[PDB]
Amino acid sequence: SMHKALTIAGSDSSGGAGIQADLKTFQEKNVYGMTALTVIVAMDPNNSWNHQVFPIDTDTIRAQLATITDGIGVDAMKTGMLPTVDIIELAAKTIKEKQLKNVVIDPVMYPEHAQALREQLAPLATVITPNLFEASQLSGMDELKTVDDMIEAAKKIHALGAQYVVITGGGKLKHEKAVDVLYDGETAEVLESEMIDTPYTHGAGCTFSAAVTAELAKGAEVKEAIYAAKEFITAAIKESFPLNQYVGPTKHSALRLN
Amino acid sequence: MHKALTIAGSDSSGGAGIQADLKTFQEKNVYGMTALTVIVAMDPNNSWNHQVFPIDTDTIRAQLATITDGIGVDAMKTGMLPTVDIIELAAKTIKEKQLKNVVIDPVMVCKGANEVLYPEHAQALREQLAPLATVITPNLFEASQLSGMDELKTVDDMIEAAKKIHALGAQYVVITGGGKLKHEKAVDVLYDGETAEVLESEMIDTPYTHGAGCTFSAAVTAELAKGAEVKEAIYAAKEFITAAIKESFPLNQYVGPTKHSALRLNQQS
Ligand SMILES: Nc1ncnc2c1ncn2[C@@H]1O[C@H](COP(=O)(O)OP(=O)(O)O)[C@@H](O)[C@H]1O
Ligand SMILES: Nc1ncnc2c1ncn2[C@@H]1O[C@H](COP(=O)(O)OP(=O)(O)O)[C@@H](O)[C@H]1O
Repeated sequence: SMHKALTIAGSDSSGGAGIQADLKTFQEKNVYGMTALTVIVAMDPNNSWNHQVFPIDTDTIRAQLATITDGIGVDAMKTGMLPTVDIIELAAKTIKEKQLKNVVIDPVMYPEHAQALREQLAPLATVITPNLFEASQLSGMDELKTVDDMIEAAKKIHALGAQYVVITGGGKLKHEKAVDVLYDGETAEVLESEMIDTPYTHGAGCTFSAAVTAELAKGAEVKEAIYAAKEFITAAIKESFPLNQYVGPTKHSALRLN
Repeated sequence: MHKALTIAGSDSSGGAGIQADLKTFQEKNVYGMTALTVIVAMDPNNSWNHQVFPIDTDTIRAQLATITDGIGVDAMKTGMLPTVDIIELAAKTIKEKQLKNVVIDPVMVCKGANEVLYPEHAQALREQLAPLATVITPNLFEASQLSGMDELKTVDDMIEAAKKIHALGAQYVVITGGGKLKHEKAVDVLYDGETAEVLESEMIDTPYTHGAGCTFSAAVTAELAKGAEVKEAIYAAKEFITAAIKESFPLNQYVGPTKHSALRLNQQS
């Protein structure tokens, strides 16, 4: 009695982003989650939280994918941190060959890395969910500063072959509200939620894309799912908190408890 | 949020290890963090054969550093620690960082008949990790390995194993029996220093109990992290997998996990 989702992403030792975010989000929305781990990330506690990154062998990634895609099926799927061009290639190759449905590509950002994302993974996306930095990279334009900027980036990145584009803006956008831009082939919609005044938004992007994936896995319409996911991080950011002086994750259980 | 650490392995099929642990932690509103020790896959064209990919001791150390030094935890469990070095690292971490509410799930590696083919692994579990446990949660196989006795067949066997393994230094022992015990009910044995209690639940007639033991120990851990008494937590955890097994289901022809969301949705919470 469960719908299933795959996340091809990284481990976040601190527990608010990557695999952890993804599994936490999946679980909150009653979707049976499975992970293909691509890197292990740690933050050094005596070195001002310095990211230490431990990449996982391509073969190991293949093995996990084998069992998840060939041996079980998935109703939806997302990519998070794919740290290497080979891994982007493996992910893209898996998606085509296994003909995976409801592909939510979160283009977590080397030149050829950005380019592989653009040239191999983007065209395969049902939904693609860049933030302002990621959006301007994929579209090849300058720093996005206005809601108009986001809109022409959305069109530009949609032109790569992604079905739907969500450009995430929120806290990093100068604006009265927390705004994202949703674009089908046709028209741009501006999604709005309350701005939460908080620096505690670690793993928000991973949680948003996770929340889209989960919703897509349960059979929702793409736009329906994106709205639902917008509802989810808003609640999860509103109840966000600090872990230590470097990092404050979102509260995935927030929608459920309120 | 209350916080819990799991020092355990990744299950690609999503019902056991890290996945079970996180899923359980989340259901019970405990902020989960993982120190990954192995990646395990199952070969789809080779009858679901376990492919195991161990993680470098240094990488494990680094994850532990950030979890234990950089954030704290309210409780903690160990799952699959595939290597003596990894048992030693886990034990060393527990001591040095003075971790509280230590739930040790003594997952054994090289199973065979009723013996472990990696003797010193089992021994390190016995001599180094067991004494550190607030709760230790062996199943029938694991229990007889720790206690040095023969295959457990009866509730009496479980009781003397519990006494034997409590003698290692674990504060509380739960011997898990459930589906693998010939019995009318799904029974586990809880033992403090003093008296043995027989925990009972409905037996669910189902082969879909993959990751049950991981889920049980995660549930204890989560409940401990929220401030519960040890026995209180064990009862709550007993309630949790009962529900999760009752609503269990198949993924394919080889494996059926428990439904972690069951208690939330499938019995009055
Ligand atoms: N302060 C905030 N208040 C409310 N919502 C926010 C806030 N910051 C970000 N969001 C929302 O959370 C989601 C995460 O997007 P974003 O932060 O751009 O990605 P990332 O977290 O990877 O940087 C977006 O839907 C965004 O609108
Ligand atoms: N068929 C079943 N019906 C009800 N409870 C069960 C069943 N099988 C196992 N359990 C319970 O699930 C929990 C997991 O224990 P066990 O299956 O022994 O661990 P493991 O998964 O490590 O083998 C225990 O509390 C046990 O009593």
